[PDB]
Amino acid sequence: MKLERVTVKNFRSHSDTVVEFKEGINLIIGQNGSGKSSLLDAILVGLYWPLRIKDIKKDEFTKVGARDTYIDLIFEKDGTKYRITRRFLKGYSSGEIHAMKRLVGNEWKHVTEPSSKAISAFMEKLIPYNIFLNAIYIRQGQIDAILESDEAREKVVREVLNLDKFETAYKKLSELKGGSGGTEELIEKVKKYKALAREAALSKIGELASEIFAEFTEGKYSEVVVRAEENKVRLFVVWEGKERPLTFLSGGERIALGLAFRLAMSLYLAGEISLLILDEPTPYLDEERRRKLITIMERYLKKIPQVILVSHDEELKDAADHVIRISLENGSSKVEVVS
Amino acid sequence: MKLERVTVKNFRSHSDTVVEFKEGINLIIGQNGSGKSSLLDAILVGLYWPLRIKDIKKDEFTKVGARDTYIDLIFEKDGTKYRITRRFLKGYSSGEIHAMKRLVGNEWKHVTEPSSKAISAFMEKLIPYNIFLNAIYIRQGQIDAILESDEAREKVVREVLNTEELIEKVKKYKALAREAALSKIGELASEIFAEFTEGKYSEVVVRAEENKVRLFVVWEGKERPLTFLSGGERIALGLAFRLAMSLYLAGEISLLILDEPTPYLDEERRRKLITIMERYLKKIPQVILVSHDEELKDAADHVIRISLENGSSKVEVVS
Ligand SMILES: Nc1ncnc2c1ncn2[C@@H]1O[C@H](COP(=O)(O)OP(=O)(O)NP(=O)(O)O)[C@@H](O)[C@H]1O
Ligand SMILES: Nc1ncnc2c1ncn2[C@@H]1O[C@H](COP(=O)(O)OP(=O)(O)NP(=O)(O)O)[C@@H](O)[C@H]1O
Ligand SMILES: [Mg+2]
Ligand SMILES: [Mg+2]
Repeated sequence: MKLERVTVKNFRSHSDTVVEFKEGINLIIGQNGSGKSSLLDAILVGLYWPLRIKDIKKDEFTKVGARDTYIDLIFEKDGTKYRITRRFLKGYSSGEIHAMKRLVGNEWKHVTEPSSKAISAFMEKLIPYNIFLNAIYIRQGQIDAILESDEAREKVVREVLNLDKFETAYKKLSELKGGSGGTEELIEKVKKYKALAREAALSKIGELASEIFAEFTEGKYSEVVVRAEENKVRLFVVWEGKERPLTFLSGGERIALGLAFRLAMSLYLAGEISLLILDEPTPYLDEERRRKLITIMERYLKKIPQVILVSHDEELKDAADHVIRISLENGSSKVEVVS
Repeated sequence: MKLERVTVKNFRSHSDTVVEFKEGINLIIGQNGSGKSSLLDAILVGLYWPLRIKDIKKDEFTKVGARDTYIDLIFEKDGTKYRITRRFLKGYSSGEIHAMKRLVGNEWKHVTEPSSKAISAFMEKLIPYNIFLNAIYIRQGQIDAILESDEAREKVVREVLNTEELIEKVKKYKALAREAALSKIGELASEIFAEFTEGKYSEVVVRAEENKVRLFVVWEGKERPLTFLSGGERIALGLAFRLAMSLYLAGEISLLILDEPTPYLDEERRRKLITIMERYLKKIPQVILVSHDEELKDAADHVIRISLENGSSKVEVVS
């Protein structure tokens, strides 16, 4: 998956903004209240409306003084370039218009009926909503969300592992029944092989998270243990040779672990999904940890085909591949392409 | 309320720590993983055990390698000096000792039966737990908690604030006292938030409605909902409202403990925080501030440094 162009009119601080995204680390740099998250949430609205997210509401997100909100997103997936267009009318949801098209040669052509329902169904088939919200787009303040519960984590992990190319093949063979030694034996074989493949994926996620978290904490925590048990995915950190629960960590260490785990999932998915969007990675991190973040950008974020990073921290500029500066001018966001 | 001395043995990273708190801004500076929040949570445990907070578990907070945890707190309230002492023994219960005493004449005297239940009951009457957690000690990550719920805000405020036709006039004075209290908090919050945001938001509106306390920010002359704010702005508003509440109660409570005020703040807002420490935090008789941000040392009255050496917190008194 690759975002190419985002056009936004009258969404929060954005009156008329166009952003071209590219390969590599795209950094959006801006002060508090400049329009960074507004841009990222417009992308989320563009892709997945209707949302049932409490802090995102149409009546609220229309720019003050305007009546009409417009979002136009162009992205690539599996070789096909897609375009989704949405228009919202403030306080009057009957002028609301939605469209999703694909690029056929030189022409944009409808890929489904121009309706929220049809577009939603199509998008869900392209990239499941739960995968996007919990493994691709990490909203401001949600870095440690995947640490807080054996509910959201188990679900996203299971759904992430479900993206494996052989998953549907496994499930099918599991359905046949001849009551024969051949059928039973084969289904048992498939079930075992699938379980081992998952365990390997989870081990690989644990390996990556361990390497990143050890780098982050200068070896203070020697491993991040990721263990599937029944309907749970357990997470531990190893300190002085033994597994400890996540409450062992400090507030800053928790952010560091969240980043480690997010990155590890994105790296495991670098081929299948290939996109990470991260909004303000520095909260609670001390000076040393922010420095390590730059190192981890160089060594890990560079290994994900497309990354969109948003921050107020100027020191991250040097580690990005493309820099866009956003600022608030006359009550409207202004976007400047630096790199 | 004033904190005087906290003594901690084998609590998280603390093998053996003593900290003396004083009047004014007490800043504890330390890196990630050094022992700052551990110290503050030990104070919470010391005062209000048993707690039913998910991330604070007796079986977990005993320092690794050790068996016995000890917390000893000295504090003043309403002119009386109190000492609470707790000893925990991991895995077991009946071996534990809890005591609370007051300075009568020369020596410490039990205020109640030396038991968790009796002490809990006494502490609740002296300083209700809900007031301590919601208005006095703001835990790491909780700065904006008070921004979340009209009804939750209502409860905190409610607790922190408190012939045949004579019943009609009773409700009148009550709603008037309430509205005046809210107006003052609003005024204080507005002043602080406006300074914090360089006048981007001209006012913070704190409005009484039945069962609720509504919160709005004024932008370009109109009230907007809290969702209008950016992430960093929300932190600044949380700080403004917390400070406003502490300032309103400076004569009754007089203590504020804040853990890591700088998350999500940009460089400009972090510099502004220092100005706000100088102008407002210093109006609160005792403040305990802990942070990894060295820049904050500027406006502190007393500075303590904490660092982790060979697996244990070490406290250094700088000033
Ligand atoms: N409906 C609206 N109309 C006009 N402006 C709005 C509207 N809603 C929100 N805003 C403003 O949009 C600004 C930017 O919000 P946001 O994009 O979340 O900030 P940010 O760049 O992500 N900064 P931060 O997270 O604090 O570092 C806010 O400061 C609001 O003042
Ligand atoms: N039972 C324990 N025994 C020994 N060490 C522990 C124990 N529990 C937690 N720790 C350690 O205590 C350290 C300090 O935690 P904490 O006091 O929360 O950090 P902090 O100083 O507040 N830093 P931060 O919030 O990240 O800026 C942690 O980093 C853990 O390694
Ligand atoms: Mg933001
Ligand atoms: Mg802390």
